[PDB]
Amino acid sequence: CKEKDFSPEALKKANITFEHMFEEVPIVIKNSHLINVLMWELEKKSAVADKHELLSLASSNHLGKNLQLLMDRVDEMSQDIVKYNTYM
Amino acid sequence: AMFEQMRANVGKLLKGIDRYNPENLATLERYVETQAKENAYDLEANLAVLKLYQFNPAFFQTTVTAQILLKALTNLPHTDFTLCKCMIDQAHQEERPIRQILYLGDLLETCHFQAFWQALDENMDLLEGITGFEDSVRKFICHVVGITYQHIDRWLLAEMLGDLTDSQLKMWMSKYGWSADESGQIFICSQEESIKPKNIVEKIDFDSVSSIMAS
Amino acid sequence: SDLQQVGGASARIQDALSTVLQYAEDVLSGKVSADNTVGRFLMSLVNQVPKIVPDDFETMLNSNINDLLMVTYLANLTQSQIALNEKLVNL
Amino acid sequence: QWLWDIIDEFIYQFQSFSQYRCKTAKKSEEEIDFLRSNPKIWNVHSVLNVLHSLVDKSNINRQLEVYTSGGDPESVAGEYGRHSLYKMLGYFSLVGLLRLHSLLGDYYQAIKVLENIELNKKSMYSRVPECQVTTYYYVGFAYLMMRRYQDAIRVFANILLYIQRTKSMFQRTTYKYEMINKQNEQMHALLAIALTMYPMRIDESIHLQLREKYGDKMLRMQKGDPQVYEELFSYSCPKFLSPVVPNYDSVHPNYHKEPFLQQLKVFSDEVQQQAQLSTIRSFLKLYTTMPVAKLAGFLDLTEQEFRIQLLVFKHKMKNLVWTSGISALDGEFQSASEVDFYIDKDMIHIADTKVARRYGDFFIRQIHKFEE
Repeated sequence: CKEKDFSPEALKKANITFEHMFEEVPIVIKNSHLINVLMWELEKKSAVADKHELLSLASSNHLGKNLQLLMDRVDEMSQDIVKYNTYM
Repeated sequence: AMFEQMRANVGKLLKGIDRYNPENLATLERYVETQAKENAYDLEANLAVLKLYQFNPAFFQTTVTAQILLKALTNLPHTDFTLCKCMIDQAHQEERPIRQILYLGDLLETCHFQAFWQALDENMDLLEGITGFEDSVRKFICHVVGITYQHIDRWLLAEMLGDLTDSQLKMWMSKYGWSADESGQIFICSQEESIKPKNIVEKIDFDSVSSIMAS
Repeated sequence: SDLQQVGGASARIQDALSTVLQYAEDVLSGKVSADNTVGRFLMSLVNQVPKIVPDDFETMLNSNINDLLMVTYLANLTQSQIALNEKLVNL
Repeated sequence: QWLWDIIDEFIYQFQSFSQYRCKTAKKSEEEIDFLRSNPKIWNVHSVLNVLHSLVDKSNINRQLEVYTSGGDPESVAGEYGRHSLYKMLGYFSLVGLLRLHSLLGDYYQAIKVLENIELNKKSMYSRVPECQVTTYYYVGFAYLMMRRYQDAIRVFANILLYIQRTKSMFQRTTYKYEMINKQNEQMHALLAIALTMYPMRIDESIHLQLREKYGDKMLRMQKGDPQVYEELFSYSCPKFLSPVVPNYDSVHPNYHKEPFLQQLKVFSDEVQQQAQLSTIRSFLKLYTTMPVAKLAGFLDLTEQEFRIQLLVFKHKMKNLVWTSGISALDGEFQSASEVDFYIDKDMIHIADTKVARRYGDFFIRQIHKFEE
């Protein structure tokens, strides 16, 4: 590390053959210990009234029926990925 | 009942080294006639005698091969008669009674059943001498009629079975549960029961395709 | 997948409650907590999911899954070709 | 003389080893255990079995097709050479499958379909692709001999596909790599001539370089020329029987063409009327239930205009591609029209394409191993 080379001098670094599919760590596996005050919000937001749970759940329904979700993702994949493929 | 007394013996003969040995033709050529006469069958024993005859053409015996060929033609549309000509030499297909038996065999595989009973020569007592042969070919005629037809004329079914009379046809009409329709034809099979076509967009594949794409 | 397997769990705890709301009429008397409001909920529910019930819908649903599967297949075809060009330059 | 110096020295070295193969496999577990240990490759022990499948078949086919009388070759090999190796208590490892496929290759030179199922029962050990492709090779040929055209065509498609999840390096099918290409090409070409109304499923099985030429062959064969009966049958014969070596062609020895009379003229009878079944099916069923307009329109196609009629039509309908009603009061002909389906290739490809990803991701992680 300093900077990469606009010249064949990068070939001495390329022959190390360093990773470019390298490992990504798993972020969450166990309780963060500060779960505890937001655990105490849940009973107050759930057990006594319908007023405060359903507005967090209503999002899923309209993630299906509304305009072109997977269709627009595959459309952008039809634009992003072919531009990278052509470049290589 | 000599068929039942040779099954165990000839069964171990044809799994050993005795199916390449020409000396075993004594018990084997006897057991080939025991199929024809007693109305039983064994392909392995026929096919071994045919292969031992293809090994040494001199040991070929015409009547023993006719007892193979005629009983191969009772067992159609199987490839028993296909393997017969494979082993029978160029010289040996021009013998008597072989040449007449082979020509009659061609008519059955091409389903020319009216020509089959015309083609018969009735002075060859060997074709009378095979027990149940005259009915076996008729049972193969009616076997193919069930698979391939829905309705047949009373005169038409008679003619295919060698120009049967009204009383002789009563056996063949009763055999597969057939009956006469209103002032007309015999009923062979129902229309939807005969055809059984294959299908577009069955698409059951998701019960395995989703499970391989699972991860 | 967690949204999926709590999906049919809602239908299972619905099968528990729908039983209790039937069972309140089955025993002797009850069911005042349900009747036409639960009737409106369930009629509306089946007017959403699934849709109405011709077999033209079943074939159109199948053709949409065969299209979505052909698209999901084509996403794996492109993963395979994202690989193959990435591979020859590494030789 | 150099000819039979090589031939005789193969058989005499195989007859030597045949005693060692019976002696090791049955009883001497310390000799097999000593043979497990020393080398880094057991592949040398395995290859000599099916190496001698095709080389011994060559040498015995020479001796068969030179001596046509007072038969020494065929009963010596059939009794001793084959059954001693295969019938007895098998070797305590995968070597037992290799002698089974060697014996199946010898069994297939006798034109037969009976013991293929009894051999399959004794193929107890797992079907590795190396053993499985060579099983489907002869099992498909048995279905081809059984007149199961609809079955055998499916079996030839997989073994010609060449995406069968193995690298296949290190000479495991050597000297004959394109025989597996051309024999599966050829034997599949015969089956299509019979049953072309079911197979929409053709496209993965044979490549468009060959489907174009074999496609027009079938049409030119059945419709308008008996020429393709000749050129198809010329290529079909060395592949249908597999006679590994034809002997030296000269007129001074005869000795060779005499066994080729029977070997060839046996397959003459197969393609003879099985081809003439094709032309009946060649005119596609335009109208599924035929009134007087279409029945008489097809009697004109059935054969020549003559004082005897309908009887040949009634014969031609008895074969495996027609099922029908005749109604006598209507005078009507009702018939089956039959097809399969177009959209199956893709879901078989969905794993095959992922093997192009897999082996891609794997082989460059073997290069990423080395140059790192």
